Amino acid sequence: MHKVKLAAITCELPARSYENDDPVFAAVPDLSESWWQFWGVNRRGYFDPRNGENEFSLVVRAAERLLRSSDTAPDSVDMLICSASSPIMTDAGDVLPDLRGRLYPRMANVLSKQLGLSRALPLDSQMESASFLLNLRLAASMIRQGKAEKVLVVCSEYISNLLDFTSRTSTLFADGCAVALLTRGDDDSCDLLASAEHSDASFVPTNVPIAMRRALEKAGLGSDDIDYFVFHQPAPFLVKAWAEGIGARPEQYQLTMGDTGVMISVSIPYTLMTGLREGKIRPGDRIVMAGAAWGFAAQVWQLGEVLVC
Amino acid sequence: MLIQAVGVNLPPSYVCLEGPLGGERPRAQGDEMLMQRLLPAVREALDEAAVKPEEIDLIVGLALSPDHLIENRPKIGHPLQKVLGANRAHVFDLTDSSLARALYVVDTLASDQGYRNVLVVRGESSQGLEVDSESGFALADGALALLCRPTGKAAFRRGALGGDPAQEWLPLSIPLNTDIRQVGDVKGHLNLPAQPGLPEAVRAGFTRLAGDFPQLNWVREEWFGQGRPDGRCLGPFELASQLRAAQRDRLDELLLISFDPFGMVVEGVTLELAG
Repeated sequence: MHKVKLAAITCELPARSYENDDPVFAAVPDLSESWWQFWGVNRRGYFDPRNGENEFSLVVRAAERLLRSSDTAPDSVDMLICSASSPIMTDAGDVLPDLRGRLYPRMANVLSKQLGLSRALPLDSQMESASFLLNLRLAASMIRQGKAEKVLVVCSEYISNLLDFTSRTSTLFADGCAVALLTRGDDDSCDLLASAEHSDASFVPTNVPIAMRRALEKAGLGSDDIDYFVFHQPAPFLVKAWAEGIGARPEQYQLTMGDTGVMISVSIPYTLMTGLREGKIRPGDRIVMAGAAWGFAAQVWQLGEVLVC
Repeated sequence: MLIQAVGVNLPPSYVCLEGPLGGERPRAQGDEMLMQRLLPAVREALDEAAVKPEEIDLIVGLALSPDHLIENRPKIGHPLQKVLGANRAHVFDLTDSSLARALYVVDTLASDQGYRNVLVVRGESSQGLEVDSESGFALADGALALLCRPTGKAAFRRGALGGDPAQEWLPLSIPLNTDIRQVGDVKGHLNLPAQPGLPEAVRAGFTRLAGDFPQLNWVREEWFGQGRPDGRCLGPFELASQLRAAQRDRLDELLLISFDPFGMVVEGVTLELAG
């Protein structure tokens, strides 16, 4: 009924980065050169709450920057969908100024009031590393069926305060946030062509290609018809296995965990932004975004001009 | 959104709390886990509709309880899929959303994806949450299972509470327990300030909101015991008995109205009901 336009996207990373030899990893045993090559991480960022960095403060900065750059009035936002892998949130801005560590509420209701989204329906979803894809699909359905004209999507990862820095797992994940705006695009070329999810903790390289294959099949396209690919960033060898599994060449996707780490639900949107800002992805390109939760999801997008801010 | 069948399973133990927001509500005991009640509630709904777990296209969960969900010391949608055998089902969670809002969003997504058998579940096992002893607010425990068929024509509205329009109702929050030292400690605390006019304000919101829709029979939630017989209320789980009473009356359409204590609003969604 309506076409879905991915209008703008932005990210906000922590100001402080940590090297693989940073003293914070002094208690981590059995680290090796092969370990860093295996996971492909060289440096990572952790929020510093003492300086005001948390899952909320940086989303406000990114959301306010995106709305200002995209010339979007706050009252014109019809829906706000937020995701956060951490069950703990820590800041509610001026809405609930006295509330600190909390299990509930989540972010959407508080964030909409902080930004003045007086007409926006708030929603908080959880699908782990696939949360960004889930939120884009929810937004797409609302826009497709004429139930919304502007949808603001948020993913915010503040996991560093839960990491056990006596374990090697603490060297893999990092903090970050991403904000994106989807709008009705009947007159423009951008639209969501198709999406797919498949089921079969799970490292099997084939499960993501299966989802990608179904999405292309639903859209009536093949891998050759796709211009660029955007994957989740669990490890270089998995991303490569996904690419080869679907026929994508090394020149048709990026590996971005090197400077950010594995940002769970933010790695995908961050990778999409990087490809756009670096000229890798350009107007008119048809791209595939794929990742895994236990679920696996893929989406085929016909992109127009996307505002990176 | 068509309601194919409804399953419900509540603990038999009721716990009474005094205060303006108090009442007598079901409460899980000891080391009871949510899945012990959610699973039979789901199986009940699947049997009524004659739907196999392999036929479930989507599972969406709603649960505030931070623990006592499954044996493994976590969202509810995935462990349910494992025990059901819904190997073809997709899973995600909508956290602190109301049921009405979740049914609207799911109805939009699922109809747009072409799914035919969607499972929306609501559950609580709040042993890990300290009640608000000042106001008497507590969550009702139990499990609700809604087996749905999406249509995309469900209407939705979000309305304010009643009472003085200049009055700012103080919302529910669940602060984290900052001193968790040993096994058995709560993970959080229920915080909903004592507001004696709030239970009536919510019911006044229901009435005002229903004006935004055609004149439909209701299935509504009751989170507070004030003015209720014996002070007993089942929170969102009140919907079960009302939905089955609507099926006996051969009703084809209904309005489901939820109360969201986090946003301090009421939310309604229109639904169809199978015979």
